[PDB]
Amino acid sequence: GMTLEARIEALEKEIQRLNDIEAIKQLKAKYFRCLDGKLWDELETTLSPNIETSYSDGKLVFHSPKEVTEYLAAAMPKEEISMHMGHTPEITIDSENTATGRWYLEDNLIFTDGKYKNVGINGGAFYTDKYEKIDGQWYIKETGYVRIFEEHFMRDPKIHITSNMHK
Amino acid sequence: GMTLEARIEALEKEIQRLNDIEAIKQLKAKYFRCLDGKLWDELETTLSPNIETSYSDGKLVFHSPKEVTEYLAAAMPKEEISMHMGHTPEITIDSENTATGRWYLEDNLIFTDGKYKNVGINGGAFYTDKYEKIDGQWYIKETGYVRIFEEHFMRDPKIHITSNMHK
Amino acid sequence: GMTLEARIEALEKEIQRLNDIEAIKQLKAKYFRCLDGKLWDELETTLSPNIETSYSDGKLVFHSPKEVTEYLAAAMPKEEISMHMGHTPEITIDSENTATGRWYLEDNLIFTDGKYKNVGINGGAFYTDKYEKIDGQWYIKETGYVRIFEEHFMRDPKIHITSNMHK
Ligand code: NA
Ligand SMILES: [Zn+2]
Repeated sequence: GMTLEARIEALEKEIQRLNDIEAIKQLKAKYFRCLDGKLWDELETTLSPNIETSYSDGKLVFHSPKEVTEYLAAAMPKEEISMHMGHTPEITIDSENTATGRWYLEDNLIFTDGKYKNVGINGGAFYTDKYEKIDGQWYIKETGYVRIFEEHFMRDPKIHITSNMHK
Repeated sequence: GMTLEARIEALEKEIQRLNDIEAIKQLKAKYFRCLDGKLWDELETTLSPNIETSYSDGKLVFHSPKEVTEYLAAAMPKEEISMHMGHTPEITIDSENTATGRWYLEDNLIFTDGKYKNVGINGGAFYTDKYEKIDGQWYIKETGYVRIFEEHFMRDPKIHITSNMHK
Repeated sequence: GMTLEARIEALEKEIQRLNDIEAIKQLKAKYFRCLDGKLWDELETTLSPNIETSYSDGKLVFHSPKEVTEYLAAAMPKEEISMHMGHTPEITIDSENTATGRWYLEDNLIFTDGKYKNVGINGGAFYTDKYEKIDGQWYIKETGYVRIFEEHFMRDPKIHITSNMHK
């Protein structure tokens, strides 16, 4: 049936897809690691320079990955321990340089100091991301979510936090 | 040594395996997303028409994916927030159209209304699934588990749930 | 441009990388499953015979996978329910037989009996592992971490544990 050339072409396309899926999984992994490590300069490298600006009365218009990370740093201050835990991705490669990804998030936040001292926040969400490939590298272009649930409460003050990377 | 044809054949087999593993990971991802989103019609599409009926005095015999989802809907009512979080899969492709998968589950359930209002249930489990491929698509054929642990308790009624997709 | 031989060689290298990444993901999955199942003999099979001995005044020098599992068994006794939950791996294949992996850990520990009866411990950590390939199989060579946070507390004694695989 098919020539060797045709069989090779098909393999090259299939492998490129698998390589792209794996790169996008590591991209999102790096995003969560840097977000929760508060490694803002490194986090910035996961964001597309063309990161999508979702339009709405009262929301911010971001002009750059740097502005996005300035917002995240303000939203995730030193006093806030965060864990953003990604599960069970569904990655679809839409074209040579675009992709979509679903991620199942669990998040746990603990405020250790300041106005929200001893507040805990837990929740879950289904994210839907868009990614884009620029010069052989994948970036996050747009990231949105539907909350499963979210809750807040006061932690028992007797809970002993014995390690905190942000201290 | 090997002819180009032989090297290509080997690549085609290896790539088919990786494609099948990735499809099975996205299959199980879709299962959890739809289960926790209570998207029962969509959940049904993840189940094999030949879904295995585990025989035991007092258990139900399912005749179709639809009957399985009717049971799940009764087991996971609107008043129950659920998170079924899959980790660290071990997927083995057993033949061209069959596979086995191990998944590490964490689950968190919260009842918001009705008889179990303010009950929380947490646990963990090791699942072992069987999958089957029909017309180029993977389906869940059988799904079983060993519980690591399970616990229940009354939640502090002062916990503020601020978002709930089921409301 | 490239000969068919060159295109095949490239595919073989790319596929070997993807196969190695998937094998390393299943390796770490098996590690967590056996650690939390307290399946010490099986856990041992995930560890390199050349498992790295991190040098420090007061620490143990391990001579074998078996000694490592003896330590883990002492550190994770029957009375301790553990869940070590791996997320969002970043696996890099460094050479034909070496690799590095980042994993995002959440851990939850519950003591059911003995000196720490009713103690809970929760936390998170970023692991950085080294792996090595011996006779076609990947093994864990070195495993280290930075804690995000760790906390301990007394559980409400009214929490009903209804299943425990270690009982
Ligand atoms: Na959790
Ligand atoms: Zn998790």
